[PDB]
Amino acid sequence: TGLLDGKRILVSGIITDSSIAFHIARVAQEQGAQLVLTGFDRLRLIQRITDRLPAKAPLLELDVQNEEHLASLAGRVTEAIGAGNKLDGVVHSIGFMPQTGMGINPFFDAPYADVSKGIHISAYSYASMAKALLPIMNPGGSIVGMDFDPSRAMPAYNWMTVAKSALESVNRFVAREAGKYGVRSNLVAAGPIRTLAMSAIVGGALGEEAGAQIQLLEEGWDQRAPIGWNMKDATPVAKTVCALLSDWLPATTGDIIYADGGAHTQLL
Amino acid sequence: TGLLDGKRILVSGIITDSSIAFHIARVAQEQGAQLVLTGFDRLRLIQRITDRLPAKAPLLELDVQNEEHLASLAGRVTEAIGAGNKLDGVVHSIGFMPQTGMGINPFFDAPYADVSKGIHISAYSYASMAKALLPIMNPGGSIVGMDFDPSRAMPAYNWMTVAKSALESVNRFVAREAGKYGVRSNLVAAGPIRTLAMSAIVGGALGEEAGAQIQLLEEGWDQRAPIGWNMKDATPVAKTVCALLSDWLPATTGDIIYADGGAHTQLL
Amino acid sequence: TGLLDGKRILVSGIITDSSIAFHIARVAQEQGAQLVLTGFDRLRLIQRITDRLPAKAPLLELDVQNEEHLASLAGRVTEAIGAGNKLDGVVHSIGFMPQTGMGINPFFDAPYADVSKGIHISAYSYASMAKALLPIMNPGGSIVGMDFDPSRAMPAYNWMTVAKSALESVNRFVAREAGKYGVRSNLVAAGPIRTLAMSAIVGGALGEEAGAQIQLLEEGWDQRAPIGWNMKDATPVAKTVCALLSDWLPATTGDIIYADGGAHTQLL
Amino acid sequence: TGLLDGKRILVSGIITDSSIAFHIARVAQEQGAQLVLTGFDRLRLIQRITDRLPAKAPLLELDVQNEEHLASLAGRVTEAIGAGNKLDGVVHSIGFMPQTGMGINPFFDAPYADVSKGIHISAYSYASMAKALLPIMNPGGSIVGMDFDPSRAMPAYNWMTVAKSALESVNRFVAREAGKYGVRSNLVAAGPIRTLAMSAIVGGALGEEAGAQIQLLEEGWDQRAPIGWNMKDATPVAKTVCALLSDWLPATTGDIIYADGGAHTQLL
Ligand SMILES: NC(=O)c1ccc[n+]([C@@H]2O[C@H](COP(=O)([O-])OP(=O)(O)OC[C@H]3O[C@@H](n4cnc5c(N)ncnc54)[C@H](O)[C@@H]3O)[C@@H](O)[C@H]2O)c1
Ligand SMILES: NC(=O)c1ccc[n+]([C@@H]2O[C@H](COP(=O)([O-])OP(=O)(O)OC[C@H]3O[C@@H](n4cnc5c(N)ncnc54)[C@H](O)[C@@H]3O)[C@@H](O)[C@H]2O)c1
Ligand SMILES: NC(=O)c1ccc[n+]([C@@H]2O[C@H](COP(=O)([O-])OP(=O)(O)OC[C@H]3O[C@@H](n4cnc5c(N)ncnc54)[C@H](O)[C@@H]3O)[C@@H](O)[C@H]2O)c1
Ligand SMILES: NC(=O)c1ccc[n+]([C@@H]2O[C@H](COP(=O)([O-])OP(=O)(O)OC[C@H]3O[C@@H](n4cnc5c(N)ncnc54)[C@H](O)[C@@H]3O)[C@@H](O)[C@H]2O)c1
Ligand SMILES: Oc1cc(CCc2ccccc2)ccc1Oc1ccc(Cl)cc1Cl
Ligand SMILES: Oc1cc(CCc2ccccc2)ccc1Oc1ccc(Cl)cc1Cl
Ligand SMILES: Oc1cc(CCc2ccccc2)ccc1Oc1ccc(Cl)cc1Cl
Ligand SMILES: Oc1cc(CCc2ccccc2)ccc1Oc1ccc(Cl)cc1Cl
Repeated sequence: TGLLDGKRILVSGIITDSSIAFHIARVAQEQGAQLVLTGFDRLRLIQRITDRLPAKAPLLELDVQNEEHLASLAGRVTEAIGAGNKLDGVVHSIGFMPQTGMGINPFFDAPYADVSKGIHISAYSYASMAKALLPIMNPGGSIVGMDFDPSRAMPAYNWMTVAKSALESVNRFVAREAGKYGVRSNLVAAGPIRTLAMSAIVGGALGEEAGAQIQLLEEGWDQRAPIGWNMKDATPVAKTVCALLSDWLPATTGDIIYADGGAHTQLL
Repeated sequence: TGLLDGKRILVSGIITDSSIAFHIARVAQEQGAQLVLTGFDRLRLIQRITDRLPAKAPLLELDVQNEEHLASLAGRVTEAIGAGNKLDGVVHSIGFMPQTGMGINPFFDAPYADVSKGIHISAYSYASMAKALLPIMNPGGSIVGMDFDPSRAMPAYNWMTVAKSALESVNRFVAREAGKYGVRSNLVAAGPIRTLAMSAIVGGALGEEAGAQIQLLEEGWDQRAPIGWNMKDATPVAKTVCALLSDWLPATTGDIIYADGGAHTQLL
Repeated sequence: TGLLDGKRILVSGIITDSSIAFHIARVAQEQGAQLVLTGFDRLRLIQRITDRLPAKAPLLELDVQNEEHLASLAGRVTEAIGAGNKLDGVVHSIGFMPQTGMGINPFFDAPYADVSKGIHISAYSYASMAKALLPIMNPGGSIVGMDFDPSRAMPAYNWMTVAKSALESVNRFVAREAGKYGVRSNLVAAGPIRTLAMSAIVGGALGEEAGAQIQLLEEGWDQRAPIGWNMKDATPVAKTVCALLSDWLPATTGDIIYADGGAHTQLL
Repeated sequence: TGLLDGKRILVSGIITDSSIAFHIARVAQEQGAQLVLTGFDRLRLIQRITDRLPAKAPLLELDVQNEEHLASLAGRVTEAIGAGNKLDGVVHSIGFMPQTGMGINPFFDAPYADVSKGIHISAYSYASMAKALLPIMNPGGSIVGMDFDPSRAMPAYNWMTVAKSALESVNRFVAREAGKYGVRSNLVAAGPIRTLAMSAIVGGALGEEAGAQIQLLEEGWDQRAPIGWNMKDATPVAKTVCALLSDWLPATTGDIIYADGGAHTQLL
């Protein structure tokens, strides 16, 4: 077997060993994939964690907010996999919001300067990444970002909701350019996963109206999800991501696949 | 490899060699699957066509409108794969509408007796099939019906649109019962495929406001679909179906996957 | 003032004094409207209740399941408002499901014969009514059915969910024919109202997993609804219906307006 | 009559005599409303145009991008309508995008600095405006922004699509705070209107793949809209806005009303 068998996917956004990107990559390799990898500020950290995957694989420094890594990235990657070689898949799995736009901080008190920031990171960078990586992808390719149903408002998620909505729209336009290169572009709207990022929020709000309202929300997934949802286990979202990087969903783009155990399709 | 490797899926709804069910099954076997198969009125016909797949495989007589085939079907199937054996996947891919509810016949002139009929067939039978087949499916299973975005009205499709809307809703409830058995239930909303059924409509309307309005509609997919759509080629929808019968979308149910090349996500 | 000022709307589906149709009609008249009215089996009953509105107004016998009332209805109505006169609005607000397709009865055990029945009533009859009433409506008209978001599955509602999904689709096609006559056609997706019908379900299920699961559901609206929801008070849904029968939403059709206090737009 | 009868709505975003805000205000006054009004850079211009409405009414200077007009606005407005007085409605109808994020300029070449800009204006400012205006609104109030279905990607609209998606999400959260004050918050998703802004795009792209692709798009509305769409006539969108500022849609918030003649509900 080998779903991603001798395919070449740069997975981005790893920063610990239950980061979503991570279990994507793990499952990716269990699966013949052959990965490049990007990381943010503390490379050495990421670097340390990456060292834990089945097989070894290159890591390059990507601060989505500055165009020299943007401008160089396809050079570097082709360096990483050898000139006369092309990307088969790309995994966007970054995302970020100033503490002031989330959890308990009131919605109206987040200042555009910080909103601008996490949009920049969570939404726009899906496009910048696609701009730079597409010139080196093969026909039949696949780009995949990570999504959280921004479709209906909920507590705490606040402005990130707003930036995931932007995301969904950007993904749509990305799929128009992706089309020219023969390339698919989609998001996976994951149910909640226990993650560095998940606990930045769940932590940075603790004892207010929050270690609660969001608590309900949480149990709200497993209750609603006909086949259940286990926030502890990332692999189902990673398999879902793999499915889109594969060739087995050839006819789908500009689109969102919901890996949340059916929750979003259920009212209770 | 072998995406459906030694899995056991009853595929229903085959009636020619570019029926959707067919290319599902083909790709299914190319893929270790091991199929039972059901057919409607002219079994001998279907029987004749089936004979053209990679590997041999059992066919049983299923008129979704009568409960003795419903009542017997799990017996028969377990006969077909051997007592102490269970279904891994089920493919609903039947659907039907009295000529009077479609193409050029005015919308208001279709009588409930005929509407009742094709709903019965197109929508409800997704449930009856799930009722009878679930008691013999394994944890980790997957049911998959076939869908055509009924989300927004269009010309000709008329009442079938209405029955696909019912379908989407039924699929949702099916996924609640499926959940108890560890089972996934989803639809693939295909873009248009050139099919016996497609030409029953496109034929039964020809030269009126129709060999046209629906003509536009048709080219409306390839125009809109960022990675294009080729109505001649069923396999992408079959691969998509396979992906859902696989284990690679573990965390998705009560849901619709759009195999239409991105069209539904695009306005033009 | 007089939002529906000297307009002529046949409101159907009244059967008590907190039926939805009722408060539509009340508010309709408070509002210059001038109503015809239809009723189902016990006319004398409805007849008794109707007698409680601001102004007097004609009532005709409409069993949506038989075409002689269908075939005669525009005659009768024009009789009711005087030849050389035309309908300005129509309010469909009927709907019905055999006890066996709802509350606690398992989903898989409802037989198509009963499903067929309540679809027939809940969904198709929106079309039959539009067929017969449109030939006598004025340009600028407005048809309005009643809807309950069938968009996402929930407990108890079972097959009615399925028939509201059909409804939404039918409304879409109705708006295509409505268009020819200058006529708008839309639904109002109400939040839950305490009603004869609401208690047929809530009653016919009482003490099982139901006086509960649906109980949650209920409080689920007021919790989710940013401006709150009071299941005791029909008038907000009636005002919403009036707004669509008015001229103040001129540019909207094939569409659903959510009168549920924002609930459907909120996750919690 | 007088739908907005002795109500007090600040309408923003006027800049000519077929600006959307304008016909909102016109219809608003035809309707007893009593308006304050805000304008952007050339006040004198707006000032000149405003002078053309039925009744006279105050205008204040609002550059949504600087918090001294934000910080002062409720002072000024209460000055404008007299201390011990409160807003009944608010109309957000601003929106803006750097030429580089739209029409023919490729999607990937728009730089975050300009995206940030028009989001800031088109989306975020719905919140800042709600922050400052809500402390002076009455229970029963109504805020209304302007929307263009960002739901599905299309040509030219490019990043504005992205900012309308943000908008929809922000509106959802706004309706949560609005709820506390008894206040409704919604958008009207208009079909296309011939407007200063519409021609900034249609003009700034002319003879490329655009005076065309967008041309189709345009005729795409009237074709699809069962009751038709006339891009020349703003009033139907203004009436729709009025309906939401009224009291006749009491039970709807966090929501979008489509004034596009049914187009969005139709495929063709
Ligand atoms: N965990 C969940 O329940 C959940 C659910 C749905 C979607 N998501 C999304 O999945 C994605 C991954 O998040 P996660 O849960 O794995 O969080 P995580 O903390 O594991 O990952 C966040 C990643 O974003 C990177 N990042 C932040 N700013 C960056 C920048 N300037 N440039 C490059 N990288 C940057 C971080 O370094 C880190 O690798 C995000 O888009 C998130 O919104 C998470
Ligand atoms: N071809 C397309 O573009 C298209 C697009 C989306 C969805 N679909 C859906 O896919 C499914 C398959 O259709 P297709 O295009 O392959 O058509 P097809 O003619 O190939 O298949 C129709 C099948 O339904 C069966 N059938 C009819 N009545 C039956 C009954 N009473 N009991 C059991 N089987 C019965 C027929 O015998 C036949 O096998 C249908 O649900 C259709 O609505 C088709
Ligand atoms: N109450 C709610 O929370 C709720 C919410 C959303 C939508 N609805 C919908 O509103 C509509 C009205 O229901 P309601 O709550 O006022 O219930 P109700 O009991 O007040 O009204 C039901 C009406 O349907 C009529 N009816 C049944 N079969 C008929 C037939 N064969 N021909 C003609 N009329 C027939 C009944 O006689 C009765 O007047 C229904 O479509 C229902 O689905 C109700
Ligand atoms: N015309 C259409 O077909 C269409 C369709 C749907 C939605 N809309 C939306 O309707 C709204 C109004 O646009 P329109 O067609 O009337 O365009 P318009 O040119 O008439 O209005 C644009 C307004 O935005 C104001 N504006 C720009 N930057 C501002 C800022 N910094 N602060 C305050 N005001 C600022 C302008 O001064 C002007 O009054 C926009 O949100 C637009 O996106 C337009
Ligand atoms: O988009 C995300 C979504 C979740 C789960 C969403 C959630 C579910 C239930 C309650 C609260 C939040 C966690 C982390 C996510 O990513 C974030 C959040 C905040 C920051 Cl600063 C960065 C990233 Cl990646
Ligand atoms: O659901 C279907 C959908 C299509 C393609 C839909 C379509 C696309 C473009 C123009 C017209 C129809 C073809 C066949 C379909 O199935 C049918 C249609 C009619 C009948 Cl009688 C039976 C079946 Cl299975
Ligand atoms: O469509 C409806 C919707 C409701 C409220 C929906 C609901 C909300 C919360 C819990 C359960 C049901 C009540 C009645 C409705 O109409 C019905 C239901 C059953 C029958 Cl037999 C007839 C009618 Cl009109
Ligand atoms: O959101 C809008 C939407 C339209 C109509 C949308 C459209 C329809 C058909 C073809 C192209 C664009 C016009 C103007 C709109 O507002 C804009 C656009 C650009 C700028 Cl710079 C400012 C504003 Cl308010």
